[PDB]
Amino acid sequence: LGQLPVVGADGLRPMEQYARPWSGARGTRVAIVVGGLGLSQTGSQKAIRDLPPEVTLGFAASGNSLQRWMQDARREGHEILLQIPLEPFGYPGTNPGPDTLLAGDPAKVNIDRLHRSMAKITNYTGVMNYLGGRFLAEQSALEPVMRDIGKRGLLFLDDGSSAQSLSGGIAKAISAPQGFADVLLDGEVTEASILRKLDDLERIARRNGQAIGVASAFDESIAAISKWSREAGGRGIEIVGVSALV
Repeated sequence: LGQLPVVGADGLRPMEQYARPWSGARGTRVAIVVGGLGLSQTGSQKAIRDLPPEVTLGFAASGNSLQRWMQDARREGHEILLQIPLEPFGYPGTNPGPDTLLAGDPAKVNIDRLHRSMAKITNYTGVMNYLGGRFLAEQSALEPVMRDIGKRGLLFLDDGSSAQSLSGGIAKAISAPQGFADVLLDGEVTEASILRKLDDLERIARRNGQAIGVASAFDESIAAISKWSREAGGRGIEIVGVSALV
């Protein structure tokens, strides 16, 4: 903790070392990421209290008590991702914070910002974008970032909120482990909507063999996701960590 993730001398990657184990058996698999941990203290407490350990947790780099929520999550057995603030379209009106990676800045300034976020927690398998509408569409901005992440043995989860995102193509070009979320579960934060989106997730997972859903740690999201993930096994669905799928 306080250090940057690296591939070990033996070649072991963070994405292997901190992966949540799963059955290994054939069948439909689903990963669900609930992000935003560290932003609300009561919201983070509820997330840890209520979600089963199979739910992957995204930690906000700008969050507070990150070490506390890190230790609680890993104690319960959750796989963890680090959320990296990236430049949205509404910048600087919409500002995620001082460590936000910016499309126009040179590679070394963004890599320093990335490294500052990376050092705030440990034992995560990969990174995911927070926002990044502007950033993800810019090859010259995204490529050095994805190369740094890729070389440290981390996976990159793109939340899919930008259709113009270049992370899939860049990752193929550099051989980095990457995945797109299939479903945003809580674009509308109501019980009825989240249940419909969880049905979408199941449908896509059953057809493709696997799928990834993403949500934030809103009270309605936590309650709906906790209940659904606990009941998923009865319908031949194993909930696995993101690393198992990417």
